[PDB]
Amino acid sequence: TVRANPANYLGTMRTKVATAIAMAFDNAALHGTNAPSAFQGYLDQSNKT
Amino acid sequence: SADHSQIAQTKDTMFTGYLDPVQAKDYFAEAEKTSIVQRVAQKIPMGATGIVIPHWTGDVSAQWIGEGDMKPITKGNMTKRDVHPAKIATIFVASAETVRANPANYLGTMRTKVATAIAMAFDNAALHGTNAPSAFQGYLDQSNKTQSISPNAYQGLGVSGLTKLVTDGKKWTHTLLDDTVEPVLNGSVDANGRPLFVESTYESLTTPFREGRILGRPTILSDHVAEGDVVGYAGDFSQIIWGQVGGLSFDVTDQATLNLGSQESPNFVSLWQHNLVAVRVEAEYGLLINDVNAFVKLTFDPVLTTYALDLDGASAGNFTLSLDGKTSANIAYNASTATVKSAIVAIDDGVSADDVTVTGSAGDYTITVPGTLTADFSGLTDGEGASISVVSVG
Amino acid sequence: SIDPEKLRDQLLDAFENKQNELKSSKAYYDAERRPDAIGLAVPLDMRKYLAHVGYPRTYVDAIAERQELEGFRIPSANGEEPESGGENDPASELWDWWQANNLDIEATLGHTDALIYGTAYITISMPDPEVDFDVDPEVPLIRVEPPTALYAEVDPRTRKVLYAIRAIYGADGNEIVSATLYLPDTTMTWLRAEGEWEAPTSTPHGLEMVPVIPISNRTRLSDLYGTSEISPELRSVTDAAAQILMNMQGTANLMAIPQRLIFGAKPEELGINAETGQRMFDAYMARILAFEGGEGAHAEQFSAAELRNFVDALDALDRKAASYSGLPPQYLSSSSDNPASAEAIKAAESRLVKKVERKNKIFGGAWEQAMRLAYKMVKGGDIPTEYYRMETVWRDPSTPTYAAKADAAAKLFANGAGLIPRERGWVDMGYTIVEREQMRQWLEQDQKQG
Amino acid sequence: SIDPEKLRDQLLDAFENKQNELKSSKAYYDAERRPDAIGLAVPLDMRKYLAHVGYPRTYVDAIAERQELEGFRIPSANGEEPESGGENDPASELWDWWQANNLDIEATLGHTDALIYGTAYITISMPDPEVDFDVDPEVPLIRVEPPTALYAEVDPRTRKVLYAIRAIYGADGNEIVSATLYLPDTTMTWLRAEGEWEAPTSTPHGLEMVPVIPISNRTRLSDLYGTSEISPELRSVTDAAAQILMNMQGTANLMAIPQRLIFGAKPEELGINAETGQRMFDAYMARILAFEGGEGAHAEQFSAAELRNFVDALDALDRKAASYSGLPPQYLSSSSDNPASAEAIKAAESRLVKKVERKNKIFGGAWEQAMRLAYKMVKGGDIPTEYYRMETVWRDPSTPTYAAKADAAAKLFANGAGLIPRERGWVDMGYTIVEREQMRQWLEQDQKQG
Repeated sequence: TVRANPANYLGTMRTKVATAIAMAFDNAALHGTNAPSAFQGYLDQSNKT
Repeated sequence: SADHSQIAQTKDTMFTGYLDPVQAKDYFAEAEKTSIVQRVAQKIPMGATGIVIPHWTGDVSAQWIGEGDMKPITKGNMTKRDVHPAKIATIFVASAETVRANPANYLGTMRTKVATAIAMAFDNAALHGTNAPSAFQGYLDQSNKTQSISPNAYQGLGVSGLTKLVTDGKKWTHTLLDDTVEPVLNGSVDANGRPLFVESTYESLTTPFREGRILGRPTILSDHVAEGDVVGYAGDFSQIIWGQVGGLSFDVTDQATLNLGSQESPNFVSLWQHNLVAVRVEAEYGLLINDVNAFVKLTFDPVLTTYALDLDGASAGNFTLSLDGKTSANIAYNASTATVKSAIVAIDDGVSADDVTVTGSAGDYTITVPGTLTADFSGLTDGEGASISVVSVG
Repeated sequence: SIDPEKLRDQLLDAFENKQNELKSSKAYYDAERRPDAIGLAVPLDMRKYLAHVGYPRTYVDAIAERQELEGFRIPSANGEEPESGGENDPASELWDWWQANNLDIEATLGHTDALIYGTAYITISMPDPEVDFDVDPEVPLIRVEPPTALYAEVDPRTRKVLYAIRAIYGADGNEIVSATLYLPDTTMTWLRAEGEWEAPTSTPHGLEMVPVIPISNRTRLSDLYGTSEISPELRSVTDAAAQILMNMQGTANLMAIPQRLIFGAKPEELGINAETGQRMFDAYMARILAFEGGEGAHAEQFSAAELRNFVDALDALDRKAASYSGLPPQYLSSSSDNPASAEAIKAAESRLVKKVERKNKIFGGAWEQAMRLAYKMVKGGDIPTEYYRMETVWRDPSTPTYAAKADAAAKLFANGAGLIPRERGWVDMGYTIVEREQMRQWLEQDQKQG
Repeated sequence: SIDPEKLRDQLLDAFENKQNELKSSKAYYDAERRPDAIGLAVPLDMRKYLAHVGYPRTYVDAIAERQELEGFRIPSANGEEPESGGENDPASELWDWWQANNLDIEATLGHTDALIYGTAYITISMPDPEVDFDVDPEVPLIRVEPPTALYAEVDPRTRKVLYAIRAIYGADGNEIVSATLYLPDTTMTWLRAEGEWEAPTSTPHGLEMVPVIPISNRTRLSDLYGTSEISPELRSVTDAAAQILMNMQGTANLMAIPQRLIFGAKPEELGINAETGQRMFDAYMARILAFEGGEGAHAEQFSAAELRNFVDALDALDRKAASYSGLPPQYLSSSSDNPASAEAIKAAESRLVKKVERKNKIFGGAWEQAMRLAYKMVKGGDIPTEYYRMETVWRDPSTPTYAAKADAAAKLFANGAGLIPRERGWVDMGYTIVEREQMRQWLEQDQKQG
């Protein structure tokens, strides 16, 4: 699969993974969804609506 | 580390004599075995994708007509067959300081020894089929034809053997012989006792044993073609094609991890932590024989042949066996072992109830016979997918 | 007869077998780990702290560093020697093929491998401009190969090469990736094995002998093949000085501090922690320790090892390494006595200079044959017999004491009047074969200007 | 045959793998923490006081700072003229591009990397209209890059490069901001904006060879890629001296002071405050202490360590660090004595001078190849075959004793009646290829007045 790299699967994969890295940041900082304990807060914690 | 292990080289027993007045290379080791099929079959370009071979087949035709007879209509036809590569591989392992020392040039010598083993594995997979990967289509021993050469080769090859090819409408273009054949060519004599294949006062080596042609066809020699009871072949070697996707591709690491055990039960060792170097080797051959029936197997004295007869899924009608082209009366797919024996000996010529043997249950027969055996399954009214194959010498 | 495609694998085998010898001297020049270098008094877990030693590099460098070739003399017909370094002169063409191949660069590398391994090889071909290169396609491609890549079988009767093989390895996998075979009347090459395996190519050559010349460090006629310059004496004082450095290094960690003991006073009377066998005493500078009766206690010390006991042995091994190498004594720092004067310089260098001058003669013979073959290879026909007498001109290998020569060359010339002709003043100054030709062209201009 | 997009990632992976070897040598030149440097006698709370030893930096700086290129030399077609003057001769053409790229700044940096890492790469390109303001639009843009940023598959069968990749890292850490790939006929650049490669902007080129040339620190002929100049011997004496310095420093913090004990003395009789374990010794001058004598009470002391017992081993390692590097002894400060006369200088520097002459010849072959490519790149066509024979004139790397040279050369020339043509006396004086032209102009004018 690496020798052939059909449909540029490897190149495509790195772009899709890099996208998922970013979404895993924003959904950790906005809504806390899977936030690591090292993050000091997330915006949905506000008491104001 | 894991010292003297069966699986790695570590200053084991072999290197007890090293770095002293050791007697050079020795005077007794034989040269590395060359491949054989790779010098007789045409090499065909092979991609990692495999290849499609097209083939014409349509029985297109024309008719004689009178004036004013309206002209007939016809259609051609074509078909295709796929071929794929298959990998062969090995690994070998030594202590990193063994690689620095390179005692008896072992890490160099090993690269030649694995190359020979990989070449030999291709020839065994092509000739006798011994371990052939499922992607290889056909092997030479799978032929339904055999010939003896014992009393003299000339009658064996040029008369009898050729008859068994041309009667099937298949031609003879090459012959391939093992070194163990030399006594039966040297012993091939006329009635006066003069050899046929060598000239007077007998200085010269016997003609085909110089790779000279026999009756127009080139001779190919080998030191390792023989197996079981087969000593060589005669046939149309244009019916074989082979390829290689890439070279032997040596690769090396000081840093990976190996399973010295099995997938079912592992025994991992780090190459880094035990300080071992490992070499990884692979090649990617491929093979197709267009028709395995195009070859006569050569045998050093007369033999029986044995066949597996397969009627899997057969459910209605009857099948016809044939010996040297003479058809039996038809047989039911449900018939007894002894019924099949009685039917084959009812072919009008040469057969007997004491030489012919039949074994196995109904629909799964094994037939042992003094000849070429062929089958017509077209009388089966339902349950196609029936087949026949050779399985060993009898 | 023998088939060349069989002789190929036979010579590849003999070439791989030779490599097991060369590892011995490579380990001294690169300073790799060696068993006999390891200092035995150092404890087993400290054996990782290997001390390496630089005598063999220092010596082999200091010879090859001095050698340079200026040009060639080919003797004239019937006394014609005043003529130029230009003008298509026989001796100048053989110097153009030196510059065009940049052998100025490559031969100082090749002479270093000739010292390290006792041999290197010079090889010759017309170039194939059918592959794109940065070479003048007229010039014969004289090139140098190390014994780690080329192997040649000498006939011991004639001392000629019978045949030779050049191999090259593709990457860190240490597979062989092309094999070129030289035979008396042809060069034949399994041009690459770039993946797959090879297919051959061949080019016959005008010579009646193999176009490969061994350049070799043969030190007396009993050498049919050159010895490595890293002599057994120098190896033994290298490995000895490695042990002394390593034992001293371990001693500085484990024993340079006098160890302190108390006797009598009980561990429970000190109040040591029973889980870990110690107290954190406060240990700042002013303090005094009061230890109670200790049931009749006393304090005492093991002495430090004193490292000067090793340094006197390191100095003795430096004097031995200076003696067996023949370098100036300050190259190993064995005396700080730098030569105050232009005489005292070449006093100290005299055993190095006389060694380099022998190496210039011993290598000059290889560069005769490399050029004599290259003439026949290019020009065809036969060698004009004046070329059988050609000899290399090397540079003076001593320190360039420039101002100390100017007094002498001025006084010997004394304007027109003195005992030497002008040209000899330039030769004694050491202006090179190429430079003295440039000189005549400037002197003509100063003469025409007046 | 091959495809750029996959070849780009194939080289980029090999380039990232190469960066794991290089930093092991950088840790010597940059003097970062090495696991082998830590002094094993120092207790585990003080091992944060690293001691960093400057032998590697000293050695590479001392070579790399003494290398200067005066200019090229190119031979004339029949030897017609010694120098063809300032009228745009083939040599001053190449020298114009040297100044126009400020290569006299960039080269001495590139040589420092060639010595640290074993290699660094020259590269050649035409300047863009669109990008790179501040260069003369006619000259070829020739620039040099380290092996921490450019990598090339050197082809061992041919000594050319198959292909090469330049990877620009961003301001902080692991982000590649762009990659540029060099082919035998083409160049491609991907910028890596928003985590993605953009489309490869690309140019053809007028060579049929990759426009990248390696400088390599080739120690000897079989060193096929060039080693670091910080050789295993010099690494070893660097790490060895780091340990001795660290133990010696730790000893002064703990052990260079006598430790004072009292036996027999009951802590209660001495009035120790029993909840703290101390009492305040008022230390001023001659205040005599007094005690009761029970339990045979007496004062005794552990001795201090001699710090000199380390220093007299540091003085031994400095003599090794000189011996393995060939620096003039006073560069290690091995001793106070230093050469009193021009004669003593020329001998004292005699290793380091010939080492630099050897490096100049090895790096000269890279600047020759870079100029031959630069010539094809602007000028087109096949190169005039005199350029295969060109040479680089480096400055004399020895300490310039101008007064001794002046007295000597004035004696050879003797107001024109001596054994030297005027402008040889200039290159003996060491005035450069570029400087002497101004003396031809000034002399031509001075002849109008005397």
